[PDB]
Amino acid sequence: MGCVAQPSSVSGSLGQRVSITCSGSSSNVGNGYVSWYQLIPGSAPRTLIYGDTSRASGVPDRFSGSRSGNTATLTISSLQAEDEADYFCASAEDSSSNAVFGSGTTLTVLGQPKSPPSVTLFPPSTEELNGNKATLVCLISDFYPGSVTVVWKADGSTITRNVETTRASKQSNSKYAASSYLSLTSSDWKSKGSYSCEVTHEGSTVTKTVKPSECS
Amino acid sequence: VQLRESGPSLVKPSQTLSLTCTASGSSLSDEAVGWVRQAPGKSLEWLGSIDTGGNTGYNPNLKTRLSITKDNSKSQVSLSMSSVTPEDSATYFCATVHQETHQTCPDGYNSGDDCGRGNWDCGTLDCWRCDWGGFCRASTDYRSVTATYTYEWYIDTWGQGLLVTVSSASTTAPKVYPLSSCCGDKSSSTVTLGCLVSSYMPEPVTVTWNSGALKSGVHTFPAVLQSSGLYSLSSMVTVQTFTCNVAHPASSTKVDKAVDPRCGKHH
Ligand code: NA
Repeated sequence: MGCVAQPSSVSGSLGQRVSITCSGSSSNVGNGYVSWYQLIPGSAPRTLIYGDTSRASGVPDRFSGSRSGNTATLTISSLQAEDEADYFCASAEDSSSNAVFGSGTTLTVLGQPKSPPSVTLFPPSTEELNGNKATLVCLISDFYPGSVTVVWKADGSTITRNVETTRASKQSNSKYAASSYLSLTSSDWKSKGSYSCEVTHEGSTVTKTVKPSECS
Repeated sequence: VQLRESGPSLVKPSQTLSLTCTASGSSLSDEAVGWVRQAPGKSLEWLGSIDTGGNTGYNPNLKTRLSITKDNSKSQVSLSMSSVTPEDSATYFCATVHQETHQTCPDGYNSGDDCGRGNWDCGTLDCWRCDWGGFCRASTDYRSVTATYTYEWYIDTWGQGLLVTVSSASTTAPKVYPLSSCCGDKSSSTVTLGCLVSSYMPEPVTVTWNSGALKSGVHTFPAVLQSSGLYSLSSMVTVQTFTCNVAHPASSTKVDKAVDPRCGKHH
């Protein structure tokens, strides 16, 4: 757990710059050789900077590090959507005794295109229905920014019982995914004319519908 | 270097967690190999390392529960952590670690054996200047100081990380059900198929389609966790047979589930 103090969040617009500070003490940052790491959902952590200022293999010159005494700074210029990530600083603590990481900073890159969600609704399988259960699955992809709201309907009634919805998770591309599950008895599935998943994103709604008369 | 962590996905509380890191790739240097973890929602935490001389170093907060060893012949480094609790649930990464005591000279001092024009005898000094005024032709003619030792640590290359859950709940293999949207979207240019990976413990599962033959247009979603404590996730593909390959290492189970479009209705 965190030792070096970093801002929990920073933002900058596309093509612009942002700085992340990393505040320690004489026992860590003050002894120098600060490093920085980038963590993006799909990937292993990636070393960006070491020795306060040196760029690691494959790291472009728009990532720069500096240090003054007990504070180190990472600056990212020419911001791109692909730079959205959690950034962590680190250093040796009391030399070879220990190493300490910072508290981490989430970078948001402003000015990206709005992207509405793609919605797929799957009815229960025959196999699940044979166990007298029915799960409806609503899969929501490729949306930006990363905030949706999901409503379930049956024959025009809003349903909330036995709905489970995930948080939005940042994809391979700065866009987001989420899923929502409606758990029914096979009895309840067969007793309605239709079920819908209604997904709202930035004021716009996409609705998909499945009908027991047409499915499973 | 490539690093691969191996070990259990689920460990009983109060037992010993044991992981292995296997290093592969075209060469190796003097890097130590170490372990870092990250709990969900939390910062990175150092565990420890072992260097090429066999020196171990541990996070002092965990030293009493940790043992890091290596086996050069198998290109493997191991970590054991005793008496685990749910607070030890995390992603565990092994990593190559640069660990180096540097000899540093102060500002303004030279360290090479180029003593300057007309000068000699600077070579046995750590850090020197010829600044008195004239030539320096003896070690005692230079301003000199012993180098200061300064210690550098950083992580060079990281593994992908292995998820470890510390829980008293039982390993539970998933129920895998085939999904198809065609009975709903009526689209015949494209078909959207999927698999529901229902009710399992612990994370993770791996999903492929057609044994890796179908990769483009696959989207495997993050699991939901119910209050019951079992996970479900789904994988979809937009498109011949189609089969999802679901592996759950924790249960030694693999299901290859045929996914037929099933566009019709049987009344
Ligand atoms: Na010398």
